Amino acid sequence: PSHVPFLLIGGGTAAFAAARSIRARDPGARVLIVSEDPELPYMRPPLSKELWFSDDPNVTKTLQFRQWNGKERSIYFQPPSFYVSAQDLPNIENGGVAVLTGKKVVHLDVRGNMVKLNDGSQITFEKCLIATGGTPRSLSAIDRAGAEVKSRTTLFRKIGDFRALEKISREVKSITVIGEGFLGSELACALGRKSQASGIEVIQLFPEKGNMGKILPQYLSNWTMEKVKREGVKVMPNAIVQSVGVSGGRLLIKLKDGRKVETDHIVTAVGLEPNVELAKTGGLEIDSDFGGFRVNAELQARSNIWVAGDAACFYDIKLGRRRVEHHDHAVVSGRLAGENMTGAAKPYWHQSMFWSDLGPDVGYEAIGLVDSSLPTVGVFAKEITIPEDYGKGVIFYLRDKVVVGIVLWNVFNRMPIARKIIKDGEQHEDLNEVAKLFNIHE
Amino acid sequence: PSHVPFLLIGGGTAAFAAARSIRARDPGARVLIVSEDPELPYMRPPLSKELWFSDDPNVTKTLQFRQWNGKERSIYFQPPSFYVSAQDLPNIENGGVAVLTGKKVVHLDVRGNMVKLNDGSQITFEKCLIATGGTPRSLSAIDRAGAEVKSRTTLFRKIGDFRALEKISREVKSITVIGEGFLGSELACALGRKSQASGIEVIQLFPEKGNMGKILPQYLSNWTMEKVKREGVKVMPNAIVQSVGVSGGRLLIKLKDGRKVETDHIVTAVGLEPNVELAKTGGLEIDSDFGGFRVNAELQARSNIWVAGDAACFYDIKLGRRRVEHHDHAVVSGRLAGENMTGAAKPYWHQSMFWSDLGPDVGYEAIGLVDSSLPTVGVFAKITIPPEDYGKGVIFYLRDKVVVGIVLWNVFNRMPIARKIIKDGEQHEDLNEVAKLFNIHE
Ligand SMILES: Cc1cc2nc3c(=O)[nH]c(=O)nc-3n(C[C@H](O)[C@H](O)[C@H](O)COP(=O)(O)OP(=O)(O)OC[C@H]3O[C@@H](n4cnc5c(N)ncnc54)[C@H](O)[C@@H]3O)c2cc1C
Ligand SMILES: Cc1cc2nc3c(=O)[nH]c(=O)nc-3n(C[C@H](O)[C@H](O)[C@H](O)COP(=O)(O)OP(=O)(O)OC[C@H]3O[C@@H](n4cnc5c(N)ncnc54)[C@H](O)[C@@H]3O)c2cc1C
Ligand SMILES: NC(=O)c1ccc[n+]([C@@H]2O[C@H](COP(=O)([O-])OP(=O)(O)OC[C@H]3O[C@@H](n4cnc5c(N)ncnc54)[C@H](O)[C@@H]3O)[C@@H](O)[C@H]2O)c1
Ligand SMILES: NC(=O)c1ccc[n+]([C@@H]2O[C@H](COP(=O)([O-])OP(=O)(O)OC[C@H]3O[C@@H](n4cnc5c(N)ncnc54)[C@H](O)[C@@H]3O)[C@@H](O)[C@H]2O)c1
Repeated sequence: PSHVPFLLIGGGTAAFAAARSIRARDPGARVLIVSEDPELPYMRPPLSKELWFSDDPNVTKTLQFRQWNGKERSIYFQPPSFYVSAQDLPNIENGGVAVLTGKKVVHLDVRGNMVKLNDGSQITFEKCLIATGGTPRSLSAIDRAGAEVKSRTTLFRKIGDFRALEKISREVKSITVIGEGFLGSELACALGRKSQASGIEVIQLFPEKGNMGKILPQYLSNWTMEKVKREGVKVMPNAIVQSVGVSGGRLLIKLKDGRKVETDHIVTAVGLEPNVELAKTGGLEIDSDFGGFRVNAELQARSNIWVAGDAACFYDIKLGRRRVEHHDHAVVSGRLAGENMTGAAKPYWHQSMFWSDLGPDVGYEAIGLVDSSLPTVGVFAKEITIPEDYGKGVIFYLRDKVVVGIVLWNVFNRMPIARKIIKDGEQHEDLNEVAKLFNIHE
Repeated sequence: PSHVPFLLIGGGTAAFAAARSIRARDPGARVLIVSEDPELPYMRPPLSKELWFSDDPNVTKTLQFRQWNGKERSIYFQPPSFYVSAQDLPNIENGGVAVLTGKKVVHLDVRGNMVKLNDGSQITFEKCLIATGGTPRSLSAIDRAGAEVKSRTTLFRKIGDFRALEKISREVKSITVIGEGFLGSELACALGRKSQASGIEVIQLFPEKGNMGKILPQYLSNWTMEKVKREGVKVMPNAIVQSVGVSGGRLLIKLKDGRKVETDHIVTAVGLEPNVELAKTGGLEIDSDFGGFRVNAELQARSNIWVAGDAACFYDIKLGRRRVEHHDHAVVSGRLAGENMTGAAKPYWHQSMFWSDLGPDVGYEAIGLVDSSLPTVGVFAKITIPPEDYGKGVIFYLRDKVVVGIVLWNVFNRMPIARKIIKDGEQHEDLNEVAKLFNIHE
């Protein structure tokens, strides 16, 4: 591989999305992906959920799962057979898509329209997408302790990290998870379900007051916390860790609080650092407020260079500048980039979204500026709230008395409406009136 | 309904620059400018100084000037005869450039690739440049007093504002200028030279401690202040104006400390608000840190939309994100945009610059990050190293012990060198050594 028309950087969700899009816009286009992950492109959400819930003892080899619709499919976006090899790519008639596993792009000659790989080799391109996502944070209290401790502490983002943990599930008494994040919460709840069978101890802790405390209003944060617990976790909020050593071949955690806890294995879901290493070498701007590559509303950075997924900080003409670490986003932005690389010139209009599930009694969808820092208004059946019990409802997020963000709590398929509301952006006088549009079944 | 290939918005310096550039890159291109000023495109720095120094009582009609090498020319970038009419433009063989005077562009349909004028009419375009510069600030203490006072208070940035003032020069005792910086000082010194003939009073005041105190180190700010004075101006630093009323048909100004001053006419040079009114309607981002339209290093905002001059906040790959209100910049950025509209894809590399002249004993050039807030090092003729008197030298501006900005104080033609230094951006160990590269002596 020496020169390719369409180069995508990163073997991830956004990259695939873009590639499918490009191919549809110019059939017989020639798209090369470049993944440092030696794994072919695959979706992540199952790792935190579906794979765990599976009734199959081959699950962790097949990596198939069963869908919300009921049907069964693989986490790979495609079987190896759809893709082609790099050697074949410039030659195979009517184009194709190559993925090139386990090579990192390490330098970006923007002006030369070219890149150097970690193996020294060089590819010149016509249009390029950066889709490098991010890489999870380590905790600095883990960074400080020695490899007698990091031997039994993992991070979670890839299949490797899953299989490893799924195994560790069937090998210890106690697994301790840190973070109020979706990942921390989503995982704890995966293990609470193993706890019901394997009788294993599961503990989530985090220095904040409740689960998802950063995206949900503090009341709902709590309610949720309870639901997690019941799912089967010992949830310890306000856990500002001190340090971690060993106590007879068993990890021990001290905290300013003064309490302390023994366990076997740790997982840290404490955010994600976007992968921006290519910026310096390319002469590309970073958004210092939000992190990640700075791009415009069309996801463009420079004449031939676009950015997408968790790596991309973009102007949302509607909601303003932001950056989004979520699946559906990475798909949208990917698809979008792909259009714009084929001359679409479309800005980010169709909004993206996300979901989470924490035991069967918490499943929600959401969209736009979802942030507990902002003033919210929750509306349920049977900083303001209307109609003890919050099992089903909808929550609004406001800037200047306009709905900038919506959460649909245990309400499903009503996304299209939420979209229309966010989009119209009226200054709704009566939110109770709006809430009826989401047939809450009050 | 009508349509032009290359549309430029604003009848200014940047717009012209771009148009000349475009025409050279695609001869027989068809470029339409759109000025809300009814005046054809013209350069401004003469109003500040060259036209006042002229030995002619027709000066203010011809608008010719005879500087700064000795040759004679007009402030219009060119004679009406080079440009063409709009009607002719789509038809005239081998293109041409039309200016369309006294129409404002008031709406921007980015997606539709079109604009509405204030007269309701509509132009669709293929590529567009925004070149709207800015509009000078009023003082809020003037805003509060009534049209008795505002009748005799101007702020000036256009020929209209010059002719008016040049007249007022030969009609009163006292003219009071307010503004610590460029235009403030540059005007005061125009009037000190009339003071030597017309025997008129001239007074500059401003709440800061010295002239140009924001771009020069505070010692040199002072030294400069003195030089102004001798030019013939009563300089009152720390003015801190309180309010303005009349005292027997003569304007009177009170100040926080307690002091007060009578005068006939006021001019306010207190900064410039960039013209961004098209952003909301177009869905274009504003840089809130620096002000103005946010663009990338290629001056591009969206697929077919570029920005330039004082309006444009851009990524300088070398020096970072910034925005610049200066002539040579507006020319560069204009030229550059024009290249990128014809597919150049060049980022902002060749640095831009500026100069100022405050009486014959202060004439300087400068480049890059010139800002007294930053640490500086001055080096003069025989931190600071003068081998009391600062008549000739060079001043360095530092971030992380790298030269990010340079001022050449009474040193001429040595710009190319300064460029090389800024550009190489070494961590120069001995600045005295660097200072020799500019032959301070002779
Ligand atoms: C366990 C889990 C559960 C999740 N659940 C949800 C959910 O329920 N809902 C939701 O909305 N979102 C969820 N997400 C988030 C979603 O998976 C991400 O937003 C998405 O994967 C990001 O895709 P991307 O293409 O931007 O980056 P990534 O998926 O990170 O792909 C980037 C790829 O590029 C590689 N790469 C990095 N640098 C280079 C380089 N220089 N050269 C070549 N390759 C490079 C990376 O190693 C990686 O292989 C979840 C994520 C995880 C991990
Ligand atoms: C008196 C004076 C002296 C100066 N001296 C110096 C100097 O000595 N050295 C130096 O480096 N710099 C100097 N400058 C700065 C320099 O002249 C300006 O920075 C430069 O002219 C800006 O060019 P521009 O093309 O960005 O905008 P402008 O020259 O402001 O041109 C834009 C114009 O286009 C029109 N316009 C605005 N909005 C719209 C719209 N919506 N639709 C249609 N038309 C519109 C308006 O007439 C507007 O003023 C001086 C400026 C002035 C005023
Ligand atoms: N959409 C989903 O349902 C879903 C599910 C799983 C993962 N993900 C994504 O995968 C990525 C990894 O997930 P994550 O859990 O890191 O998301 P997250 O970003 O919610 O992580 C938890 C949050 O805790 C904060 N934090 C920082 N330091 C901390 C500390 N020392 N202790 C406790 N909290 C700290 C971080 O701001 C972080 O945002 C994220 O981008 C997330 O968006 C999404
Ligand atoms: N290169 C040149 O020599 C030259 C000459 C003429 C004009 N210009 C450009 O045209 C514009 C006009 O010049 P200018 O002197 O007005 O700009 P300027 O910003 O240099 O001068 C005004 C300064 O006064 C201060 N100020 C702001 N608001 C104030 C207030 N309410 N009260 C008191 N002080 C206040 C600020 O420091 C501001 O920078 C500028 O953008 C300038 O860069 C440049």
